[PDB]
Formats: sequence, C-alpha cells, structure tokens
Amino acid sequence: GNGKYFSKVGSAGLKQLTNKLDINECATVDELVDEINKSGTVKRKIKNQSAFDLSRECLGYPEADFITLVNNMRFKIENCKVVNFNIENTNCLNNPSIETIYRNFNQFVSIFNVVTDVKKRLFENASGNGSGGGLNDIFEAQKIEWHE
Repeated sequence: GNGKYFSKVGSAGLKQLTNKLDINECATVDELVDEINKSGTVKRKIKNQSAFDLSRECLGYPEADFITLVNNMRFKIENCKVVNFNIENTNCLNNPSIETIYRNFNQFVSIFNVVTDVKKRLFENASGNGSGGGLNDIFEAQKIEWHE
C-alpha cells in the first residue's frame, strides 16, 4: 500500500500495531483500522491511549527514555502526523536506551503516522461521540494460554 495517509510504512509500521494490538497483519491503515474497529478492545486501546504512546508501545520503547528523547528533539508535524523528526541535542541520547529509541525512531514515526490515521478514521469525525460502535467491548476474548 502506497504511503499516502501513512508514510514510511509498507506494512512495516502496521505490523508493529498488529503486534501490540494482537490483531492480524494488515495491508493499510484501512486494514489496520479494520481489525481495530472490529475489536472494540483494541479500538479501546486507541481510545484510552494517546497516539504518541500507542506507537511508542509498538517499539517496546521505554516511556521515560522516549519522553526524554522527544524532549531533546524537534519535529515537523503534518496533519497530526510525524513527517519529519530530528534531534536538537544528541548528548542526552548518548544513554544506550535513548540511542536505541533514536536509531529506530523511524519505526515510531511510521507507526505513529499509522496510529494517528487510525484515530482520525474512527474517533475523529466518524460519529466521534463514541466511534461507530463499541458493543464487543464487553465481549472481549479471554483466550486462555493466548501467549506462546
């Protein structure tokens, strides 16, 4: 899928969502959204969480170090999305943890652009008083020994 809504993805960013949302692998934000809106628990993750954190999670990004990195950087936002990112002070990222986040930061922006598109599709103008539906919220699947 051509990164129009998203960017720097190519199923790469989406897969990190599908990873943390535990949904199936998706082709576009629409497909990524497809699983989310179908899984009110997952949509609920979107709902409860902030996009910045949403995408951060997909990297396993440590929250403090991530917040620290972003604290030393400067961004170019485009339609609530990260189109460009750059750091202003790299000395602070010198901590392995920050460098970890910074080096792979391209992942986060990709994922973030995805996440941002998700919330824009579901929660924003699409009956944005509570999304389309949220019935299967209480009908969450508690699969015993889900994890391998």
